[PDB]
Amino acid sequence: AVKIRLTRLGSKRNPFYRIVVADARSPRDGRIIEQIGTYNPTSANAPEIKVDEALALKWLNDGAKPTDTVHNILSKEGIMKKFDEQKKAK
Amino acid sequence: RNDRKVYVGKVVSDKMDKTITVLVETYKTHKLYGKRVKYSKKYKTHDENNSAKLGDIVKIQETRPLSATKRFRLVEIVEE
Amino acid sequence: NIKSAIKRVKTTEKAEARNISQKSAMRTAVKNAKTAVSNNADNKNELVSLAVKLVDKAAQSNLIHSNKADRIKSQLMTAN
RNA sequence: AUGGAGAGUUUGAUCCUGGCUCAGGAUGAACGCUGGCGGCGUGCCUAAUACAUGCAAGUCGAGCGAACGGACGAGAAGCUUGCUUCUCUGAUGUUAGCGGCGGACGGGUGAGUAACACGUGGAUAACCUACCUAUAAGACUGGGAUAACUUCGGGAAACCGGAGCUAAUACCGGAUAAUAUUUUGAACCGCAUGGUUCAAAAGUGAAAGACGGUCUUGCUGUCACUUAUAGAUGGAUCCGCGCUGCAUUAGCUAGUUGGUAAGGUAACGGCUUACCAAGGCAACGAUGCAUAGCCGACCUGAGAGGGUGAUCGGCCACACUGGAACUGAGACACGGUCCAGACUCCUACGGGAGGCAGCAGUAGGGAAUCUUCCGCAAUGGGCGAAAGCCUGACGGAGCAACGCCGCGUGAGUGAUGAAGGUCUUCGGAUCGUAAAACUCUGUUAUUAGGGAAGAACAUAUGUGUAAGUAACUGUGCACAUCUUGACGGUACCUAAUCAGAAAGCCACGGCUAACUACGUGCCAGCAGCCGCGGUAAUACGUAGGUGGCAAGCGUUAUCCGGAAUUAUUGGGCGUAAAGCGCGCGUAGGCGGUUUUUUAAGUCUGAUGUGAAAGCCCACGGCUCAACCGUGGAGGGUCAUUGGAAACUGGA
Ligand SMILES: [Mg+2]
Ligand SMILES: [Mg+2]
Ligand SMILES: [Mg+2]
Ligand SMILES: [Mg+2]
Ligand SMILES: [Mg+2]
Ligand SMILES: [Mg+2]
Ligand SMILES: [Mg+2]
Ligand SMILES: [Mg+2]
Ligand SMILES: [Mg+2]
Ligand SMILES: [Mg+2]
Repeated sequence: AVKIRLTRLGSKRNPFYRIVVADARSPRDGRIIEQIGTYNPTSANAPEIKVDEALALKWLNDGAKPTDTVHNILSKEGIMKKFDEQKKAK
Repeated sequence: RNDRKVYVGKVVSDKMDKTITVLVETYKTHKLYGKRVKYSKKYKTHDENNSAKLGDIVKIQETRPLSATKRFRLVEIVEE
Repeated sequence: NIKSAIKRVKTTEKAEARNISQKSAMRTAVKNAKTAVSNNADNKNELVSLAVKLVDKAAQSNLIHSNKADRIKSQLMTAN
């Protein structure tokens, strides 16, 4: 189905990722529905994470499902709690 | 509601049944020279009552495919 | 070649056999009902209901699409 | 204002016209010579030729029967109490088969396609959509089979047939349940057809369990199941406009154009079929022929333009050739099926087997294009409750100066201008501060130690919290803990030793930077053009010297430039190439003055959109750069909507 996942960029031995909403059948570095953020694993010994809460929450509401690393990111940024809180509150 | 495209042209054929052919004239600027050149397209239109006649200005709106070649209907007759 | 493919061939055949039998039964019913309606037979309603039932069940099995089922049900039920 | 160079060659000389040629940039390049390293890329363009071999699609025991394995541990003493059997229990496990899901993705290729294929902008009151999310309502009651298995039989084989037996979240009946179907009431609404909403009947349509918790003559958690309605996603159709050469291709079409009715499709529709009519298309290029995947982009150019469509991303098409359907949410299906054909292979001659335009690799073709590698550690995908399994996707490694970028092959001092080579006016001049010598350095190299990031996790294990419950287990969420790296002991770092191992290529008459000697003598040869060479060649060949570049330098091929030589920007037609021999005129192009009006062109805004990557600009990260990342800016002949009205158009 619809998935929030990391698309690989950068160069050899220098990964950079864009956090994107994509259909699963889509190729990893191919067609996407929307980009929500970025993730840099190799940056300054601290993962650098940019995410749009408004976009991430809209997609999580509509049934988009994170890959495991993306879930960790949305947890680190606090989006996964917000999703739960609203959903329980609903 | 989203709006379907509407065109105005002169009826150039009324021979077919419940159908009129409308010639819509537009200008195409030459890519290099920049002069506008007159261009015409004949649009096959549905005229249920066979109301329109050759030489009358008509208003046509886009529709679902009504035939092999017919994609438009007659909204009104502007001039006769 | 591939193991799952070799299995898929068998399951297709079994599926095809069940599907063709059910499709035939529905096709007979619709035919029988249509004749009954046209002939104004006393069994018109009973036969039409059998047709609708078999058609409805066929749609759920995905032997036919719902839209076809609706078309067939409608044409029979308009007739009766 | 950021951006624009010319030169040679028609003559005795000249000005002009005019072609030809060159200096530049670019490449998936190839070839010749030569060759140190690193980073980041790129690498069958030709035969959509044929393909040996391995691998590229599985997974699920928490759907199911069955089989294997049989722990823990049951009995007798062979007097062997360490070895024994079936008279048992039989745990963690494992698998062939059934069933579910996946296999329609990912990966490859560009043959076909001149088309709504694609690009851009719209439409669907003519559509469809597994998994995912949300909400609501349910999951009741029965049945008959069949793999595996057992046995028999037929085949060379591939693989079939009979009998018997057996499960399921397999299959089937009935019940109950629709906004679905029919019919009848309304109400409101749009853009023809029509949309929407609310009532009353009629016919008709579902489902399923598994693994756990508990207070266990009944509740319940998770997952699975069914129906209805939305969302999300993906797909389908239609249309405006844009998108290719040839008229020494001018006519084309009969399901053809329209209508009617019916059938058919998710769906509109000649989509199809009867019937009726004679339409439809075409000089605004139909039809035919040739060629071609299209685009984002890419190369060039001051620009306008011109050329192109590798790598990467999007869309399309194809899967030995041709046809067809089946299964399915989705295929008319690369590693599925059926048939026909060609080819290859096996055979007991009866009959069978197969499809690298997946990754490697081989043969062939070619000027020419890589290893039959490692790992699922990362990212992504399938299956599963999950661990996990599968994954030639992908991450890495290998090979190749193929490209781009970076750094080397030493540095300082050095007249004593050594020797030697070359030239010479025999004075000398030049190679040349070059060398040697002396001192210094270690990029690199070598050797020896240390040694990243990339890793997030998932799971499991605690604690808390939220919803729900009688409660619990679970579930969501939050915070802790252990554990996981192919590359790889790689990058990088440190120390020790050593100028030691690390420069070639083309050119030097002019364009065009750089000349002499000798040999040769219209020969041998050179050559992009002007040309050069027939005895004192800065043009041949070699040598010395010099010039231009540098791990490259040259050559060839091809594209843009210069070429204002198709000229919109930006040329011409008395004598240079070029005014039809001349009328009458059709289409088309163009058109006097004023006022009023309109607003199609024009101008000025707003809104949506013109993917990402790229180009450009800025900033940040890699020791720098290349490269990587991020944010802007730009890119329409775009659509929609609001103004202005001089000019063009309309009235
Ligand atoms: Mg082709
Ligand atoms: Mg120019
Ligand atoms: Mg397949
Ligand atoms: Mg294959
Ligand atoms: Mg270099
Ligand atoms: Mg030479
Ligand atoms: Mg030009
Ligand atoms: Mg002349
Ligand atoms: Mg004259
Ligand atoms: Mg862009």
